[PDB]
Amino acid sequence: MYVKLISSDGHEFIVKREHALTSGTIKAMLSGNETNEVNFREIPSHVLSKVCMYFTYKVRYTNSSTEIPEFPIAPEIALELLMAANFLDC
Amino acid sequence: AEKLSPNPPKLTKQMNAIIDTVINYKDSSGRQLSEVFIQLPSRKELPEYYELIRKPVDFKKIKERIRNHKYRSLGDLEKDVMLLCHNAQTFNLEGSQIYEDSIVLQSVFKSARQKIAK
Amino acid sequence: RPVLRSVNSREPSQVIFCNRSPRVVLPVWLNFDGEPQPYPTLPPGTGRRIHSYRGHLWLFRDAGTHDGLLVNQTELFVPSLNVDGQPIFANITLPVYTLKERCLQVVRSLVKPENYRRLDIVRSLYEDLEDHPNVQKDLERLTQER
Amino acid sequence: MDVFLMIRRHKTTIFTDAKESSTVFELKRIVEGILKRPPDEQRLYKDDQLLDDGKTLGECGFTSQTARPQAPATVGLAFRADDTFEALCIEPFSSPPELPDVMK
Ligand SMILES: Cc1ncsc1-c1ccc(CNC(=O)[C@@H]2C[C@@H](O)CN2C(=O)[C@@H](NC(=O)C2(F)CC2)C(C)(C)C)c(OCCc2ccc(CN3CCN(c4cc(-c5ccccc5O)nnc4N)CC3)cc2)c1
Repeated sequence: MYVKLISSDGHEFIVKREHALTSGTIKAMLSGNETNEVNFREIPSHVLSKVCMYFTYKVRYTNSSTEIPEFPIAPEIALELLMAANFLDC
Repeated sequence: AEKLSPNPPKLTKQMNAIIDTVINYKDSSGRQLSEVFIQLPSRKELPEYYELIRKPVDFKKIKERIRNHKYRSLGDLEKDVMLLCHNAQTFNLEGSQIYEDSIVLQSVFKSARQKIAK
Repeated sequence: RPVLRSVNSREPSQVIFCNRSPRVVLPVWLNFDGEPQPYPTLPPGTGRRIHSYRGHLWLFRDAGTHDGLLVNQTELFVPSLNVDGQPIFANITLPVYTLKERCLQVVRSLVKPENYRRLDIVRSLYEDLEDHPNVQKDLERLTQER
Repeated sequence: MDVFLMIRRHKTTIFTDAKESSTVFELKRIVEGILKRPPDEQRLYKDDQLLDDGKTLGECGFTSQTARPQAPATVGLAFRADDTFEALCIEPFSSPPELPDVMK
């Protein structure tokens, strides 16, 4: 139900499983009997926290009848978030 | 074969007062209803217009025929302005703003023309 | 005659374009030859009653970046014939972009394409930034779907 | 009205959601399911002010406005073990590097 995602500096991010499965890389790491924890030695705290925020944003607003808001990305994290997203396939 | 002589200046002055009222007309929203009708699209832009609309004319050509005395009376001028408006109406059909703009430009023409100070 | 095109059906249809997104929306009408025609833009939160015709394809992009947007949760919009006197509503919203695409959008908005290759990222991402969103690429994919 | 929170303690961060009419006790039940500590054993905070069992997240300031899926609001979590009360401590996330001059 809930899976743990550790950053490179040790921060623990607990999210729903259906939320973390938004990432393709995380989906392979999980259940590959099945796994509940994933560690990333090359993604910092300020990136995973924003990554996990996207998981909440994707699952809530996918197939929604609401007004979809913009996902905000500050300039100072855009690069690191880009390869984080490229690495996680989400 | 004296078709060379120009229209009397009072007649040309009259036609240009009417066609300027029509072209400069703005609705209560400040919008120039005549702008889309100043110049026709090219045959390569909109071939469907020339397939269907068969005697094409724009305000550019209408106000041209005033300079060169092609219209010999205010009625000759009205015949093209009505043909311009009916061309837009049969191509775009009711329910379109261009149709309803041409409804109004017809009304402005007959108000502007019915101003005869004579 | 392309498969994604408007049909020259002279059947009027009233449509309400409603930009329910934070973006400046560029409506793109598909020609009778399937060629994209840009139409006047819509500020965020703005709506307009639009006259169109039955069987005409519509498409909606970000006016500044050409990012793809959604209309009634789909990518394409075709107005039916109006039932009685009732306009067809086109709700234009953002899509749920991938995390990678949203990042590309923001990096594209800050890094001018000259300095794409000056960014110290995996070189497979340089080419991702260069894959700018446009209408023809979407028409290609959306066509081959059918 | 869905509210989206980010329950943080030391270097643990829990992503979860509730409704604006959900109660602080009802978060404490969600936290109990995840961290196995009953409501009496936990203290919830909203920027140093102790949160209140029996109060709705809206009355605590958590609304659809301030706690958005893409920008959740932070709730501080502290544990009580019998007679011991640890202080509320939330370790900061890492800082981003400075912008490459390419952008600025
Ligand atoms: C407010 C606003 N906000 C955000 S978007 C927007 C908005 C939305 C719609 C319109 C106007 N509506 C349309 O163009 C609809 C939409 C699509 O279904 C196709 N279509 C059509 O009329 C086609 N017509 C047909 O299919 C038929 F009629 C056969 C059935 C077409 C394009 C003419 C082939 C608009 O309008 C303002 C923007 C806008 C849109 C298009 C154009 C370019 N045009 C093209 C040709 N046009 C015409 C000129 C004359 C004409 C000219 C001179 C003299 C006499 C004449 O009769 N007659 N008919 C014309 N269609 C001039 C300008 C310019 C400006 C603004």
